[PDB]
Amino acid sequence: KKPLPPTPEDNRRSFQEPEETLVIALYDYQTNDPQELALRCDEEYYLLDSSEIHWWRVQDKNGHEGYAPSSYLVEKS
Repeated sequence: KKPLPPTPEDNRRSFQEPEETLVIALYDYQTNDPQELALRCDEEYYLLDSSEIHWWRVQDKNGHEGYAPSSYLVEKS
């Protein structure tokens, strides 16, 4: 139905992470589905359910309800 697409190779270190539920996930994920707002690479993640080892869920603060995946995401702390 919908596997995981290819991703960029820029992962290196972390950044901050003192926030509460919000984090970062600096990754340029490509996505147009209005259910999962794509991802740029800035502090725009909130929940991020790790339940899925590839398709998480998140609710940014500006209703940017994206669903950051695991491959296009891996930059926090």
